[PDB]
Amino acid sequence: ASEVRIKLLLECTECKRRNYATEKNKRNTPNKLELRKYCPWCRKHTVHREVKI
Amino acid sequence: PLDVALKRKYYEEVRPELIRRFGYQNVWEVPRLEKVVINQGLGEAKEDARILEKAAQELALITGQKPAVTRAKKSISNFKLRKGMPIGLRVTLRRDRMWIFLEKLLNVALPRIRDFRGLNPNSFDGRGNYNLGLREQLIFPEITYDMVDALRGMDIAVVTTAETDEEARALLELLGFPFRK
Amino acid sequence: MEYRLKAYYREGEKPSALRRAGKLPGVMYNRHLNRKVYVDLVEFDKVFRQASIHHVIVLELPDGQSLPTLVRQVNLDKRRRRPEHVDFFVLSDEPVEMYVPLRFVEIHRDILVKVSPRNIPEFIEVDVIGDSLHASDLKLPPGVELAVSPEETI
Amino acid sequence: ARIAGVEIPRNKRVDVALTYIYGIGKARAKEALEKTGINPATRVKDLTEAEVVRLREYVENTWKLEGELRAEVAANIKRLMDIGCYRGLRHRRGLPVRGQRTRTNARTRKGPRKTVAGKKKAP
Amino acid sequence: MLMPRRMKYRKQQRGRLKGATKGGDYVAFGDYGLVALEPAWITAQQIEAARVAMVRHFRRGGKIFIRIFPDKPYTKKPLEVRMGKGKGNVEGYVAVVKPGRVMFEVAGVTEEQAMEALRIAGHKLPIKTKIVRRDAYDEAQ
Amino acid sequence: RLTAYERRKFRVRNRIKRTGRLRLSVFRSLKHIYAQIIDDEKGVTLVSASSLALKLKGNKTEVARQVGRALAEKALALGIKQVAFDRGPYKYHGRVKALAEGAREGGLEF
Amino acid sequence: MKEGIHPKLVPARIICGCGNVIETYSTKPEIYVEVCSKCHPFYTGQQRFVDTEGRVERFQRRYGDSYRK
RNA sequence: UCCCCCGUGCCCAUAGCGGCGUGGAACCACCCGUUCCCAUUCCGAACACGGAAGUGAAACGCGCCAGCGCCGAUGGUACUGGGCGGGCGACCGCCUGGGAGAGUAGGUCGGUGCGGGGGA
RNA sequence: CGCCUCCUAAAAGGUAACGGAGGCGCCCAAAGGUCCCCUCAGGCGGGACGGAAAUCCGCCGGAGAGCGCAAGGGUAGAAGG
RNA sequence: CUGACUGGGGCCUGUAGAGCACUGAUAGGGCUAGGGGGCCCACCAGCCUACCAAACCCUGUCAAACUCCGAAGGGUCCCAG
Ligand SMILES: [Mg+2]
Ligand SMILES: [Mg+2]
Ligand SMILES: [Mg+2]
Ligand SMILES: [Mg+2]
Ligand SMILES: [Mg+2]
Ligand SMILES: [Mg+2]
Ligand SMILES: [Mg+2]
Ligand SMILES: [Mg+2]
Ligand SMILES: [Mg+2]
Ligand SMILES: [Mg+2]
Ligand SMILES: [Mg+2]
Ligand SMILES: [Mg+2]
Ligand SMILES: [Mg+2]
Ligand SMILES: [Mg+2]
Ligand SMILES: [Mg+2]
Ligand SMILES: [Mg+2]
Ligand SMILES: [Mg+2]
Ligand SMILES: [Mg+2]
Ligand SMILES: [Mg+2]
Ligand SMILES: [Mg+2]
Ligand SMILES: [Mg+2]
Ligand SMILES: [Mg+2]
Ligand SMILES: [Mg+2]
Ligand SMILES: [Mg+2]
Ligand SMILES: [Mg+2]
Ligand SMILES: [Mg+2]
Ligand SMILES: [Mg+2]
Ligand SMILES: [Mg+2]
Ligand SMILES: [Mg+2]
Ligand SMILES: [Mg+2]
Ligand SMILES: [Mg+2]
Ligand SMILES: [Mg+2]
Ligand SMILES: [Mg+2]
Ligand SMILES: [Mg+2]
Ligand SMILES: [Mg+2]
Ligand SMILES: [Mg+2]
Ligand SMILES: [Mg+2]
Ligand SMILES: [Mg+2]
Ligand SMILES: [Mg+2]
Ligand SMILES: [Mg+2]
Ligand SMILES: [Mg+2]
Ligand SMILES: [Mg+2]
Ligand SMILES: [Mg+2]
Ligand SMILES: [Mg+2]
Ligand SMILES: [Mg+2]
Ligand SMILES: [Mg+2]
Ligand SMILES: [Mg+2]
Ligand SMILES: [Mg+2]
Ligand SMILES: [Mg+2]
Ligand SMILES: [Mg+2]
Ligand SMILES: [Mg+2]
Ligand SMILES: [Mg+2]
Ligand SMILES: [Mg+2]
Ligand SMILES: [Mg+2]
Ligand SMILES: [Mg+2]
Ligand SMILES: [Mg+2]
Ligand SMILES: [Mg+2]
Ligand SMILES: [Mg+2]
Ligand SMILES: [Mg+2]
Ligand SMILES: [Mg+2]
Ligand SMILES: [Mg+2]
Ligand SMILES: [Mg+2]
Ligand SMILES: [Mg+2]
Ligand SMILES: [Mg+2]
Ligand SMILES: [Mg+2]
Ligand SMILES: [Mg+2]
Ligand SMILES: [Mg+2]
Ligand SMILES: [Mg+2]
Ligand SMILES: [Mg+2]
Ligand SMILES: [Mg+2]
Ligand SMILES: [Mg+2]
Ligand SMILES: [Mg+2]
Ligand SMILES: [Mg+2]
Ligand SMILES: [Mg+2]
Ligand SMILES: [Mg+2]
Ligand SMILES: [Mg+2]
Ligand SMILES: [Mg+2]
Ligand SMILES: [Mg+2]
Ligand SMILES: [Mg+2]
Ligand SMILES: [Mg+2]
Ligand SMILES: [Mg+2]
Ligand SMILES: [Mg+2]
Ligand SMILES: [Mg+2]
Ligand SMILES: [Mg+2]
Ligand SMILES: [Mg+2]
Ligand SMILES: [Mg+2]
Ligand SMILES: [Mg+2]
Ligand SMILES: [Mg+2]
Ligand SMILES: [Mg+2]
Ligand SMILES: [Mg+2]
Ligand SMILES: [Mg+2]
Ligand SMILES: [Mg+2]
Ligand SMILES: [Zn+2]
Ligand SMILES: [Zn+2]
Repeated sequence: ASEVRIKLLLECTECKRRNYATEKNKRNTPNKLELRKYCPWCRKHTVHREVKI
Repeated sequence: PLDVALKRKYYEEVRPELIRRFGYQNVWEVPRLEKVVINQGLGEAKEDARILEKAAQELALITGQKPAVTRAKKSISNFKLRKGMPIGLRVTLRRDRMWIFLEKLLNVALPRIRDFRGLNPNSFDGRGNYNLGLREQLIFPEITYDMVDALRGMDIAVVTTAETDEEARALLELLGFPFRK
Repeated sequence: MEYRLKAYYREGEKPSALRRAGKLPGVMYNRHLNRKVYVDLVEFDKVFRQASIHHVIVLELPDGQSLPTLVRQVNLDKRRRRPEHVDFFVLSDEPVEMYVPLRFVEIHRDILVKVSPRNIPEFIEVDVIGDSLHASDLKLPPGVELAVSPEETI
Repeated sequence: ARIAGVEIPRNKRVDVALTYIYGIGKARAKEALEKTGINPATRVKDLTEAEVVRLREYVENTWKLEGELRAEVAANIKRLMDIGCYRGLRHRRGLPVRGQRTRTNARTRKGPRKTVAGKKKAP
Repeated sequence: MLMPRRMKYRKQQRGRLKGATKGGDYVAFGDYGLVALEPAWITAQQIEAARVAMVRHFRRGGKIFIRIFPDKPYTKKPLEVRMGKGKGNVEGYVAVVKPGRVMFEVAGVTEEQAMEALRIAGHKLPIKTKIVRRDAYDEAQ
Repeated sequence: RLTAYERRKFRVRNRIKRTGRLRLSVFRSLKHIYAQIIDDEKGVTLVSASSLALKLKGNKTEVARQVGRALAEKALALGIKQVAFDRGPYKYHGRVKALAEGAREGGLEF
Repeated sequence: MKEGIHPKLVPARIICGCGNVIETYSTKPEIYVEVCSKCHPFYTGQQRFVDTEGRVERFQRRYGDSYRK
């Protein structure tokens, strides 16, 4: 981790629950991360969006 | 395939003269042209522009074949060169497109070189291939001074199956390569 | 050339017992035989100082055989500077490699030669600081072949 | 690349255009045209392709031009330098050749000034 | 004085000193040699002293071969310090030398010139020595 | 010194043999196509087929599918059902693919 | 050959200044040139141009022997 | 059962480099083409497809050669488990069991399983 | 002053000193997954600008290149592109 | 009855010793890219080195953090006392 390499949560875009923790380099990757990930609540894969940790 | 004067000349004129000049026992022993590789090592277009386009568009007119970019293997400070910068165009001419370009290279291009006094006999590979260098791209008939923007030259590699320089020089002179000495 | 040396067969005597008994453990071999031998140390000394791996030594084994050998190896005890084993190469007609001396009419004292045991010369003569020539320009009497690359300076 | 190996500039009259060839001054431009029936006033842009080759053929065959002229000029300088005649030493060290004094100007032949320090006064 | 031009590591752990010399036990170049009878760390200064002694006896003549090289860094702490605080600084170089090693050879000289020169040299050495002459045992190696 | 051909052939064969299955190895010449199902633990070919043995001719692809069915036909006879396909140096395409499609059509499991 | 990335080679007529014609293929249907290989002074055998000299300088500086014999 | 070829393993250079000789009926390759499938940061070179006029030139297969590479004894030595001595030391020696590396002689231009095509 | 790599370390593991030398407190949205393909460094000869070194061609080349950064191990029958 | 220790058998190891194939060090000689040295040249060459200068070749060596090698032993498992 660092000031430019920030921790972040991934929020299921369909039930709004944060499901994963990870990082990115926000200078190299300014856009919000969007990744398909399995949501335990929706018991199915879903688009997940970065939010502030 | 199709009929190009140089190709038909290679079989009709140059192959029998080669056999009676060297005594080839097998018909595949006699030297053949393999490919023509054209190299514009630009480096002017390192970052100063993507002039590679206007120079590949003209390579595409001269050879009928779209060039491919070459990128810097290593980084070199003195060259102002980061690894991976697009620093040239290379195109591999084979078969009929090789003949058509070689045919025009001899018939119109080399004569259009000013102060031309013949190709260097010493530039043979040591192993039967030949290389020459041109300083202008408008030596070729498809390029006109109005269509140009900056003079760029090239390296031309002609590869043959001849094992020796001696065989290869006979192959290229018989086809019509004016050698200076 | 040439010399003669008594040589006796050994089997299970310790080399330390033989050395302590003033004798020199040794072996005899070629393509066809391999025998453990021993020579008397002082006798070997006076022959080898003259014969010295260039010249033929005929071994007189007690069983009547007079086998012609070339010394091919001498391991020394590095503390005492005394030989402690000898390899006698039994010469037979097949071509061998050996070192032949060089006498000049000065890097290399001798030279490696591929030769038949019949044609084993005593000399290889040279010619006339700092200058030097190479083994390429060399005499080569009948039967002998320069057993190196002639890139050798002499 | 038309005649000889140089493209003589269009939009100008043909007599001045031919001067842009190393080896042809105004007087030689007067010749080639008259000896070939091309109006010296014709703009290069407005010449027949028949007139191109008629102008070109004479020009390139009558006198030696661009590269060969330079090679023969170079050969004579080289010759003067090789034998060691006084003109040959001039072309070597880069000083004038035709009697001009060098204490002052000669700058065309010497190049930019190389200012050095001078002798001094007494205070 | 001799010493390595470059080195991977500045400081070596101290040797052991067992066993007859590993190699260099036969005269290789000259006619006469000087042989070590005991082991020792021979310093570069000892070598340079044995060498000059043989030059001033050969009055610039003959050939001198030095077949030991001081490559082992030798470390000493500054005077009066206490133990610890890391290894002392390198103050010199030694050549490990074990019984049987030919340290020096000479040639281009008479037998009397070489025997005396080698005798003087051995007096510069912190060990007992022995003068040898090139034998056939040597040339067979 | 290996060529790209040999490097490729090792590359795909190494991965197949790790799975432990019987290997349906395919060799394709300019004229003929050959198949043999192989036990690498015993080093024994269990069953084979080819245009050369079946003396077939015509469309190389259409013939390739045929040896596939022919190899499968004899394979099911000896109990062999599961198998791993070994395209060796070949792209999974054309003649090799047709032979592969043929073997499945005849009942081999891969 | 890849589709849509190359210029189409077509039969092509090349015209030189010596009335020469060449039948080759190219990207331009008809090209005119000022010089070909059938008339380049190097190609056309010896064709010594303006310079048959060599040189004759200098020992051919005769005219004359008018110092008295 | 034996010979040749093709495919696929195993030993992991005694199997390699180089030099030479040799093979096209079959098999393999190159080859003939680039319509079709598919393919080139450009190129039918590669990958791929459709073919069968030619050539074993390249590649590959099989042989012969020890120049290089690779393998490599026997004998002797170093060292050493255990047992004993010696020297102020640095270090050395004996008994018993074990025993290299280098080098010498020498060997090697592969050997073998399974399947398929062909042959006698 | 915690962590990593090598040595010391006496051919299992472990092993000390204010013993001999270095490194870490990050990074990567691909520098991650999988499928398909490709094979380096360097030597020599050849080639406009072009050099020791840019890009191109031939030959040789088992890995001495590369694998983000220390070191060691590993590795082209890929972990490298 | 499984223990210490011991017999046999398999596997693991990188020390002693040795070696120089890799990483470095290194003595003598030969052949040698960059020169100094320099009768000297710059008109464009050169040319000669009883001197330093990679690579290679021959002779000769050194290494805890070098290894193409490599013991005695040591460890561990099985069977037996
Ligand atoms: Mg990330
Ligand atoms: Mg839950
Ligand atoms: Mg955030
Ligand atoms: Mg013929
Ligand atoms: Mg075309
Ligand atoms: Mg040449
Ligand atoms: Mg043009
Ligand atoms: Mg060739
Ligand atoms: Mg007697
Ligand atoms: Mg004696
Ligand atoms: Mg010998
Ligand atoms: Mg003018
Ligand atoms: Mg004046
Ligand atoms: Mg200590
Ligand atoms: Mg040591
Ligand atoms: Mg001391
Ligand atoms: Mg100390
Ligand atoms: Mg100290
Ligand atoms: Mg300390
Ligand atoms: Mg020693
Ligand atoms: Mg003393
Ligand atoms: Mg004496
Ligand atoms: Mg002696
Ligand atoms: Mg030795
Ligand atoms: Mg059919
Ligand atoms: Mg088929
Ligand atoms: Mg396969
Ligand atoms: Mg007169
Ligand atoms: Mg039967
Ligand atoms: Mg096979
Ligand atoms: Mg087999
Ligand atoms: Mg040979
Ligand atoms: Mg033949
Ligand atoms: Mg062959
Ligand atoms: Mg055939
Ligand atoms: Mg036939
Ligand atoms: Mg199409
Ligand atoms: Mg062949
Ligand atoms: Mg051999
Ligand atoms: Mg071995
Ligand atoms: Mg050995
Ligand atoms: Mg033994
Ligand atoms: Mg001992
Ligand atoms: Mg013992
Ligand atoms: Mg011990
Ligand atoms: Mg014990
Ligand atoms: Mg003991
Ligand atoms: Mg005591
Ligand atoms: Mg003392
Ligand atoms: Mg002892
Ligand atoms: Mg002892
Ligand atoms: Mg013992
Ligand atoms: Mg014993
Ligand atoms: Mg051995
Ligand atoms: Mg022996
Ligand atoms: Mg031998
Ligand atoms: Mg041998
Ligand atoms: Mg043999
Ligand atoms: Mg062999
Ligand atoms: Mg055989
Ligand atoms: Mg086999
Ligand atoms: Mg088997
Ligand atoms: Mg069979
Ligand atoms: Mg049968
Ligand atoms: Mg059969
Ligand atoms: Mg603590
Ligand atoms: Mg910590
Ligand atoms: Mg340990
Ligand atoms: Mg360790
Ligand atoms: Mg443990
Ligand atoms: Mg304690
Ligand atoms: Mg620190
Ligand atoms: Mg992403
Ligand atoms: Mg990574
Ligand atoms: Mg990917
Ligand atoms: Mg070059
Ligand atoms: Mg370049
Ligand atoms: Mg790097
Ligand atoms: Mg770093
Ligand atoms: Mg590596
Ligand atoms: Mg019990
Ligand atoms: Mg137990
Ligand atoms: Mg035990
Ligand atoms: Mg040791
Ligand atoms: Mg070394
Ligand atoms: Mg050592
Ligand atoms: Mg060690
Ligand atoms: Mg071995
Ligand atoms: Mg231990
Ligand atoms: Mg045990
Ligand atoms: Mg055990
Ligand atoms: Mg028990
Ligand atoms: Zn959800
Ligand atoms: Zn013309």
